[PDB]
Amino acid sequence: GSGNSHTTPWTNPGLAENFMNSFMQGLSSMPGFTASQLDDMSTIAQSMVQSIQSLAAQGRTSPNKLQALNMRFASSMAEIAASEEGGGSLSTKTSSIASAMSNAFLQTTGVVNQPFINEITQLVSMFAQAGMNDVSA
Repeated sequence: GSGNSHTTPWTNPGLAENFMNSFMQGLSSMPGFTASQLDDMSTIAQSMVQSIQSLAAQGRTSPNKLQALNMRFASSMAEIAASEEGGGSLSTKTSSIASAMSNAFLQTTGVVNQPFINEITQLVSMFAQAGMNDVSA
């Protein structure tokens, strides 16, 4: 009586677009960041969507593509979070992202994807540290 929903949020362009939409709506009220962080992140979030819009239109939304989206999505947010704005602490930042991610997926499809959030959060937190100092050249 519901959707299985156990898959990548990037599998459907409709889903991805709405995901980022709901994401920012919850993220904007999250502690740790600031409007400056949100602004940049929102724009980059669009680039994420644009890639999926293209994949679904070119008919190339294959698993191995989405695998790459996993890493880049996490690191894109990390680069921003690592800039230390607003609340500073990356701990608060990363925890906020995951809350918005799970909540946004909750509104888009109705189910929460657990594994995908676990991966992203650790990658964010990992890539962020390497973005605070210029070792990610």
